[PDB]
Amino acid sequence: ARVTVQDAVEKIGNRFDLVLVAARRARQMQVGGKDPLVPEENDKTTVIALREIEEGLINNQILDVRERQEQQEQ
Amino acid sequence: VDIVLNPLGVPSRMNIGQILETHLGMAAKGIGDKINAMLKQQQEVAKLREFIQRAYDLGADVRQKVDLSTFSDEEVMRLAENLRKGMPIATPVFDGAKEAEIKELLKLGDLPTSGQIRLYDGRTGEQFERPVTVGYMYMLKLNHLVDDKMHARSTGSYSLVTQQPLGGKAQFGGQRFGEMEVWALEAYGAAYTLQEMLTVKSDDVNGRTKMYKNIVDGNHQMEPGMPESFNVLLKEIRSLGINIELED
Amino acid sequence: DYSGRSVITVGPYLRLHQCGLPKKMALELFKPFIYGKLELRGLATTIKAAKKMVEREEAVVWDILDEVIREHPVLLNRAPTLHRLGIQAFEPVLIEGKAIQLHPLVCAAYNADFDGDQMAVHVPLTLEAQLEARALMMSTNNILSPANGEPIIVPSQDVVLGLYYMTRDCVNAKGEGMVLTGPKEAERLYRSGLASLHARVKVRITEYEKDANGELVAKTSLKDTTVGRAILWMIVPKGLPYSIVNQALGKKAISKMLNTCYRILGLKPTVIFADQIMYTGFAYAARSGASVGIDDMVIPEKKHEIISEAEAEVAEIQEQFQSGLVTAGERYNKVIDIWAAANDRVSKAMMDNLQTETVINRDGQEEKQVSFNSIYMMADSGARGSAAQIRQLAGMRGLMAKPDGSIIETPITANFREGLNVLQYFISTHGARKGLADTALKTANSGYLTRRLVDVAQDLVVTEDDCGTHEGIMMTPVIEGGDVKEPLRDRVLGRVTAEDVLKPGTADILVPRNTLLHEQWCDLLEENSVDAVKVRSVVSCDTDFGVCAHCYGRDLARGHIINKGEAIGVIAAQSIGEPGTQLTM
Amino acid sequence: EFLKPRLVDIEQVSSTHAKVTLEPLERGFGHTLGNALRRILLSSMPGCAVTEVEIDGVLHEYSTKEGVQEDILEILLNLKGLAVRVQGKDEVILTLNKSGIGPVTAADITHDGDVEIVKPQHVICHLTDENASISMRIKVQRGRGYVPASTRIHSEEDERPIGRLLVDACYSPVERIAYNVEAARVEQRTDLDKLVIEMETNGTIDPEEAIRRAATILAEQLEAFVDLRDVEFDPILLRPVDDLELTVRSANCLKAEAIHYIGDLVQRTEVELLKTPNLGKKSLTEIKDVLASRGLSLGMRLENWPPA
Amino acid sequence: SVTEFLKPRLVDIEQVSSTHAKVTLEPLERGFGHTLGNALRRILLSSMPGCAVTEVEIDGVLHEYSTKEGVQEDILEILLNLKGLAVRVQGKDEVILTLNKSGIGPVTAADITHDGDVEIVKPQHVICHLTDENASISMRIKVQRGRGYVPASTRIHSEEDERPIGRLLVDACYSPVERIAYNVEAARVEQRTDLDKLVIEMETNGTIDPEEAIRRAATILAEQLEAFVDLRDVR
Amino acid sequence: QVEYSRVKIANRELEANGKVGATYSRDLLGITKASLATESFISAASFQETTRVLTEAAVAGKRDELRGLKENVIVGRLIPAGTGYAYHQDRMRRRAAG
Amino acid sequence: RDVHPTHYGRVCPIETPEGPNIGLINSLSVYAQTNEYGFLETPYRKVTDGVVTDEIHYLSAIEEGNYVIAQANSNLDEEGHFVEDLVTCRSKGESSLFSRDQVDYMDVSTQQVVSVGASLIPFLEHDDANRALMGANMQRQAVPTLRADKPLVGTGMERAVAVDSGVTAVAKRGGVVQYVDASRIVIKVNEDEMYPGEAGIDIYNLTKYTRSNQNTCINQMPCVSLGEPVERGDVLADGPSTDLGELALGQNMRVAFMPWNGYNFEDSILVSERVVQEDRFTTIHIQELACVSRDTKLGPEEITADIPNVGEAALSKLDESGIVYIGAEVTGGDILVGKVTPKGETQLTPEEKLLRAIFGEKASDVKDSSLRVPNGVSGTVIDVQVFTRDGVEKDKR
RNA sequence: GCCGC
Ligand SMILES: [Mg+2]
Ligand SMILES: [Zn+2]
Repeated sequence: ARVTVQDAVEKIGNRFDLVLVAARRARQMQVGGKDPLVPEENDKTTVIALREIEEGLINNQILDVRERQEQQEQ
Repeated sequence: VDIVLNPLGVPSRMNIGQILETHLGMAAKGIGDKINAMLKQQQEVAKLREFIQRAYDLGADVRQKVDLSTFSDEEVMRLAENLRKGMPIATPVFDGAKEAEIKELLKLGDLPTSGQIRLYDGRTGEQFERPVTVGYMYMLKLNHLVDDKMHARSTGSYSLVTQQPLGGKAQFGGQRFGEMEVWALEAYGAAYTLQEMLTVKSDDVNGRTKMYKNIVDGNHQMEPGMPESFNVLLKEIRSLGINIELED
Repeated sequence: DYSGRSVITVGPYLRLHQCGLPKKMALELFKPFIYGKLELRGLATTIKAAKKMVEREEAVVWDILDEVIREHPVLLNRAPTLHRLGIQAFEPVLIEGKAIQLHPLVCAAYNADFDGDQMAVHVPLTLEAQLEARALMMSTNNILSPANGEPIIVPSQDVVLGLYYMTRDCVNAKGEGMVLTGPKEAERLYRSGLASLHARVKVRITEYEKDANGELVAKTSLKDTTVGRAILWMIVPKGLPYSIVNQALGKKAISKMLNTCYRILGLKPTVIFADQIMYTGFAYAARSGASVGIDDMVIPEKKHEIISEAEAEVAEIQEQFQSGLVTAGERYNKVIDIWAAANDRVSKAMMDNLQTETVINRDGQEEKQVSFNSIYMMADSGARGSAAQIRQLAGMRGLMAKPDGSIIETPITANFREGLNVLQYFISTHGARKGLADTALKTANSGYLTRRLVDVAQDLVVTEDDCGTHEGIMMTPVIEGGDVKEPLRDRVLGRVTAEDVLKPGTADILVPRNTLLHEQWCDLLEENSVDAVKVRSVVSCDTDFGVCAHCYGRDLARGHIINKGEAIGVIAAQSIGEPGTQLTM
Repeated sequence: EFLKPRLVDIEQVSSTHAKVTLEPLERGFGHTLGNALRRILLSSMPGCAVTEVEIDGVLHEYSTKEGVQEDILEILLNLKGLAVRVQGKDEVILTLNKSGIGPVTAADITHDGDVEIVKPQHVICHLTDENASISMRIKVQRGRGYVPASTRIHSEEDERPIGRLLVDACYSPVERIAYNVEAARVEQRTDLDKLVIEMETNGTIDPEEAIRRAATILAEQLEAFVDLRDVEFDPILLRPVDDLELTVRSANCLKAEAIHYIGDLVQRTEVELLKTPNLGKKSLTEIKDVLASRGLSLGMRLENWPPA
Repeated sequence: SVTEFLKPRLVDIEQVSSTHAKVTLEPLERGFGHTLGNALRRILLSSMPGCAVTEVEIDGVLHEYSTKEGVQEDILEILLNLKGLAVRVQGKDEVILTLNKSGIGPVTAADITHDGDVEIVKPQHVICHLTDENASISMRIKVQRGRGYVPASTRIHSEEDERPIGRLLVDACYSPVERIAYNVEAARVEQRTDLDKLVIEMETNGTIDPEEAIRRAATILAEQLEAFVDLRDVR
Repeated sequence: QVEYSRVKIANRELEANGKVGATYSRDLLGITKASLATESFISAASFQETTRVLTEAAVAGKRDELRGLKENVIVGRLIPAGTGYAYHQDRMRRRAAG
Repeated sequence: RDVHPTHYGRVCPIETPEGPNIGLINSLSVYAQTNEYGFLETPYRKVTDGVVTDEIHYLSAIEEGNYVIAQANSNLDEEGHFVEDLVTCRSKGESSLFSRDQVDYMDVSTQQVVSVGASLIPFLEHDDANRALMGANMQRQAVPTLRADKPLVGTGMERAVAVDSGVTAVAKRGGVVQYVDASRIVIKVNEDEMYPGEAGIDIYNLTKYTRSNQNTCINQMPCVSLGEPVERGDVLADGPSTDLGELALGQNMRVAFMPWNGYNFEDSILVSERVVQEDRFTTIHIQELACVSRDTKLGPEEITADIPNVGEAALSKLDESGIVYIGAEVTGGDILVGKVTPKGETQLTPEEKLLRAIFGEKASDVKDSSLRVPNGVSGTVIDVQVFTRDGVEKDKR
């Protein structure tokens, strides 16, 4: 449970961009075609994405490179 | 005790009538408790009449001249049986009881003259460090209840014009998100919340159904559109001699 | 749609990010979510079956509702939204009843009181909206007000009284000169009943300092303090000095210590500290048992003498006027001045009697310490009330008149503890009526002004990183005759210098150009003798269609610099127009 | 090592007032025991109280009876304060029938087998007219705490006739309790305390029995602390797939495509299922046609899948 | 129905370090959390058998205020140190120990003489970092078992000030409970919602792990009521 | 508008004919008169007298271009501030490139 | 909307609405009355020499501007003289001290400047003016409770407000009480006062539970027991929020002034469960629902028990005439009145023919439009007041 | 319009 999102803010510091990053990660983990990279503790996808950002393994650039890799795979 | 109030509300609001009425009610209920206890033990009528006469002659030269000497014994019995729950004293508007009279009324009923007693915490059993002002205050019940003030809505009926949800209870209306709330949302920077407020929740006729279908399926996607109110405004302005259009 | 409304009450057990949501108000806002969770789990196949089952409100429906509310934030707003803190996002908690339980610490931001107010509840039903409500509008996110930079979530009233009564000292009490090995022993001694909250003792206390670069170092010693302060020391986070506890904490030390905790440690230790402060303040305020009686308002003994002297003086000046050497205006002004002086002297005598009333003996002879009078405690601690209200309660009520702006000659010599005559009450009704009518008729002007400001500043956004201009404006402390209003620190904090700052020693550069000033830089400047600093402003940004992030200083709500895309015009308009409802015209 | 308190000098001031004394106590145990006993006694003590009343000619609480001075609401309020004792039963029925002039009390309640009225002067009604009759049936139940008449919904499982009047139930015989701690007379010991508990009830429960019940409740609660340790639902689904009466041609295809239950059938979309070998456009529509007869459209999305 | 009361199930213990524990018990019927927690806290904090140092004797100056010969740490701090040391004496009501040291280095509690009956849980506990530079300190303490916390308001032992100077009147902390605090929260079971959840946060100086102390306090409290629950027992 | 002047002068000064650039005298207006002079007719018509603002806009045949916060709110788009700032930055580069 | 020095004994300076209408709506003082021309007046006591007289003069705003008016709370001796030489007076819209001989009039009493609403506030002189204003304005929003409870600390105006309002039932030729009941009081008027012929008795029919304008309850209950002599003007029954002829619109609560763990933070109130158990602050609310059978071109609208396409469970609480039984408890969306609206069809197609063959003669063509309880509304059915037109068949009930 | 904030 991410009561405060300070660390996630400092990982990618705008307080506005991480909203979009977490939104796209939650879309990936909710609509389909993706699985969490952090242990799921019966939490909603929003805070799972926030925790992934806080842990330092989710950001816009790696999202783009993964999207390019999946596009090239098919 | 039955009611617990905050001492912090007395000095800023400047209500000393609160405290004075509390002390006076404590004194009156003390006299009533004395009468009730003396009636409980089946005490003779003479002592009870003596006590009531003593209580009715208090004060510093009051204008009431109630006397029990001419009262019939049955009348005395009935009156005493009417004062078990308290002695209903009366203070006129701009003249009445003073501090000395209230204090001697307290002293008559075997209560501390300061008006404050020692309270013990019902949870811990420990005694509160300072004395606490206890008494009786006449509390009313106003006509504002939550059985008439609790409302919630998710989907209902909308007007034919502007296709927005109705307003107020008994029509199952939605809360109005006025101009200042939108200013606050803009100042926060919450653009998606604002957009979902303006289009999906109010006027996007296709957007409402699409978003509901997405929610039931579990998609959480917006797919916004054009509010009906702007179309109504465009038709209104075009109904004059003025042309307004959405260019590409 | 997806909106609710009901009356708010107080929940003291809540966290800063939590609100109490009735389960009947829920299950209606979250109807489509419950339908989706029912159809997805297999409990109901068709939408009709799920709709009917929700209509019948079975137990598994409540279970699924509890499951679906888990991490969905909800936002509450109050009807007169004056600034952006009038709408905030919380995490709902299911309670049984019909009233919303609001956290007390956000009432000041909401301007909310529990005497019949209502709120509105909206559901942010989108992933983007959920993230925005969590990462932007959460009650833990906004702690400093975006108009002056001071903390807006601050303890008040009962919490302040508990903190103040906890951290006081009495000349003689249970336990004197005892040596305690730590704060835990002090708490054990108080709980067991072997000592008092205000007893003076010595306790070993371990401090922490952030002097090392991103590192915490330890420091332990024997400090002279009281039992209550030792008990309070168990709440403050590591890294703070002990000088912030060894005080009385009258609603102004607690705000300063919260601000220091924010500026030194961060955001989440600050919210934890605030919640713990509220808990301990409520607990010890309940433990104290403070109450108000009719003997708490003590009237000075010399008040009657001062009244008699003033009456004799006005009789003398009336005789002098009857002799014919004084015109109406001069005698009127002299009588007004004499009555004002008498009122001031009576108030001073009453305050002197009320200040150090307690005279408690000690181990040797007797002393005089600050009074433990309940009314004086609630006034000095700042929990509620001021000196003028106490003067009205115990001293003279004073001179007052507002039929047309003039002043009555004879004053009200009776307070509220004693009775007021018919004439005096009828006189005070003039001011009461004027004040209430003024209050009811200025809100329209405030709203119109706020509308005009918001519209004139709606389309202003930070759209650039740095304009690069060398322009700026001249900053000097505000002086006026023989008095100072604003020191340079308040006027220059969080601003970017347009030009280099020179010490009185020539050719000495203290801070370079295009730099952001903060607490350390302001303290360093105040250490030297700087008087004028050139800082850039928004009226010289020279950028087109927007404002640079450097010409506009740091945002007041968050310590860092302001980021691109922040609508600053609306914030400025709301910051200017939020007052005015309290401006006397 | 520790001295133990013993209940000595139990004394009864009046029918309601009573005193209980525990002579030997240690330094701090007196206040702990007193507060625990007071909380247990005021919170949870069993008793019997009136649950519902059924008067002869009335229909609702907001009516009036010709010949009686009070409204039915005040009759119910008076009956709420009736104090009774019942032995061996929890659903006794107290019938009352009286005609004449003057007030009616609990004395004229018909004498049941094992039912004791502690206070037989409780006035419940006043009769004013000579030829006026009153007759009610009072149900008395045994309970523990305060139960409002609106919270109980299980009573609506069986239809209740028009005329049954539901009253609130209090069930608590204990009304007031205080306690004090005094110095004991034992001089051989250094310093001992004594506990005196004063209680005011309605006369339903004995003081000693109340103390024993409170102590037993406390001990049963404390028993847990002495050893801590500890350190697809709809029946239409999950049916055999051979219940739809499909064609022979689709019978072979479903076996090849690993479809064996009704539930796994409904999780396949049209686009990919058509790619399965030899399904046929017209034959697939018959699968949808049959599944439409059960109301399960093709393409549903469940969460979990057990083997059965 | 009647006479049946809810019992806690699925107790959760959160062990912290080796002397700090948090115990959660649920569900509890309304108003029972406060009663149980308060009774347990009062018993644990006011009346628990234990052993603590109550006497000190430093060779040389014997006044409460001393020059301390320059031992880099005042004698009041020495008393504060030796107050907090935890000792588990086996089968002996009173025993007297002595510590002597020399050579530059901290003087811990382990430097005291080791007796078979005594068990110093905190022997690494430094009484003093020796005299400044190099010198010797010799001192003898005495320990005894008591109950609760007994402040050294007065001695009333031996005659005149012989026992005081032989003890210096160190406060006696017999009960091995540094801190206990309980919080009552709301918990729900099925349709019911007014049930209490009890959270007990407990720390101990040593010689006792917290849950055993809770068990002991519950044992004494429940066994105190055997004058009323013995005959009135289910079994 | 001041911004148009500063932009026009820079373009003129960049070219050889730098003397073409025109000097200007800045003006001061009230918050009520500076609101009704905005170049977006969709705004300044939702605030004060709308008959006068629409009449002047109809004759001049102007365009809104929806460059502020209030215009996007009315037509139900993302405001160009906050989380919607990035989205409005993308739309402008596509228009410039065609 | 400002209080004027002429508002002294005519209109109340305390009682007035808050936001919009402050100063525009006022309340008459207790002793104020209207002159023949339509101007406000207030009584004063004539003062001759140094003794105040008992004769009373009513002065208007113009006449009182010339005389010197003393204060109500100025001490007097046994003979009526002023006990002190210098007394406070109003001469011309001002306040100053005058001689014992220069005065002309005296105030009748100390309530002269307060209205009826503000007269019921004890210790009014110890309250701030605006907070007392709020209290007076809030005293009128109270809801009468289940059982009345007199105030322990009152003022003495409760009897006047209770009697003058008219909610009670006051004897007019009181003799002795003959027959008492929860709904009637019959008084045998004594012989001393009597209209000749036909003897005579007084019959009072108390109004039982009745819906008010604010959907509250109005109820009257007797105060006399039996054979109890009563005089003229005595109270027989006390209406809503009245105890033995005294205004009782609240309850006496035991109060402690102390902070309690933040549960009385700001203006909140902490309440014990014992207050809930004794049914204090429990009020009865009454609601009126009506249905009308109105004629149509296609045919008349009938009220009948049998409702097409309605199960037998729904008709359980309906009588043979389609009206709920008295005392039935209805919740949610239960049906109250069974009403059917006719439908028009003069072309008997074969499908409708076989529909009529399989089912009843109507075959449920007649639509149903029945009065159902609105959602969230529950309560016991008190009264049914069916009205019928002249000529139409009488309803069974 | 009346009332509540
Ligand atoms: Mg309020
Ligand atoms: Zn700039």
